Amino acid sequence: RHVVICGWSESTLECLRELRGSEVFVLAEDENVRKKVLRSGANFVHGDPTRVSDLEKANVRGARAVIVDLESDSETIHCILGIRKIDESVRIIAEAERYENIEQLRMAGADQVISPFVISGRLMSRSIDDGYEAMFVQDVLAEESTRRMVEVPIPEGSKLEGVSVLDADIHDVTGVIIIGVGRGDELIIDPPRDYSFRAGDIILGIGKPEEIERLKNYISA
Amino acid sequence: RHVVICGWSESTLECLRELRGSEVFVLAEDENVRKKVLRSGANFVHGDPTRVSDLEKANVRGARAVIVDLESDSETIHCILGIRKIDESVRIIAEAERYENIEQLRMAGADQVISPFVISGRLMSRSIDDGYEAMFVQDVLAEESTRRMVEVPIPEGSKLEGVSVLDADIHDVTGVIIIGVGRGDELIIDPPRDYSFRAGDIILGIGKPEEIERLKNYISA
Repeated sequence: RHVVICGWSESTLECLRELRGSEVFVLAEDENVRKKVLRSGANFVHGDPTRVSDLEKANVRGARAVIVDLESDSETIHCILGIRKIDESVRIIAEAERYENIEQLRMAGADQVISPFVISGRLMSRSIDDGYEAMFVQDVLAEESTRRMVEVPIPEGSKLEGVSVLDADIHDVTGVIIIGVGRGDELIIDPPRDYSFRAGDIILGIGKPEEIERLKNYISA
Repeated sequence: RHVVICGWSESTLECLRELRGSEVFVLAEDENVRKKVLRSGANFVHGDPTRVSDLEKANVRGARAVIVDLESDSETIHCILGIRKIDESVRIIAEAERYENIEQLRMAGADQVISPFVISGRLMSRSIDDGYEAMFVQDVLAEESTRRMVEVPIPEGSKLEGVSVLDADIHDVTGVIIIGVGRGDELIIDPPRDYSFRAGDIILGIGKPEEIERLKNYISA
């Protein structure tokens, strides 16, 4: 139960924020960050996120998870090869750049890629006539709104346990847009109204925090 | 009716793809790209996307729109200052990095920012326990799926014209998740079931292309 980011980013300052769990460790070369990382509670460790020795000094060993935010795409792969050389077990999340790599990135031992490159390229390609698309993404995702995505754990013998998505009627009862259901690590985006909820599932929906609360209550034991 | 990107990116190769309109012009310093841009039909112009002279040689004048994909964040601002020095009229879309800048970026003359930085940082912060969130984004957005976002123009005196969102019941009829409505450049994410559709509105929803077709047909004149 401890988290490790390795590599600095203009979105670590942000990463580091809503990430205040038991322990957060940061590995970077650029000593310049020293002040910033600490000035946010979390822990700084100075070194090369590709050197094995260093990842170990970064307590990669046993980590709740490890996040790899690096300039180069090859650097990422290396780091990962070095990461699981220590832990065939830790969760790996990596931010990626090229598409051609994503696969390789994963084969290398990565669990989640992210490719915000590929994201932007399309958004803009798509946002020629109107940024309506962009706006949404800009809001739920770029944080410009309070409307956010959520995940909501269906708890042991909830009221919604054993209930069709039609019957559930989450949006009309609560006002959050149900968009997909997680179960045992496969998201079934846009689930059919004949899908029973199984206690242990995870509702991925989108909305505001009343809306989300209301959800939480509705699907409570 | 002509589009101009200025600046190269691993997501221009992708940008350039689904962007094959009347004319696409690309401005960059790195001559290395020459072959690639052309090997995709579009037009290459060699120069500095901050030099006024150059943007003009890049036909920034009169553009259907201009997309600014640049390494530095200051470079972007400059470019934009230089862009509208030629056209207080063109559409500006810019990919951004820092949050602190977004505002300034816009004040500078930008219409849509994009900040895929800030996006990733959160995703991963959020995708510690499960990438369920990430998966979705990875799919509709990172292009890993065929489930995509859409915009759908409500046409003159459609069947849905003058009809409540409740009554519409888009998802149950067509199977696409209605998530927000564009009208005169303000997206009303998650619209209330008491919202009448006004012919000229734009449905922002998410799904597969049958689903989308079906939508198109349903809201046809």
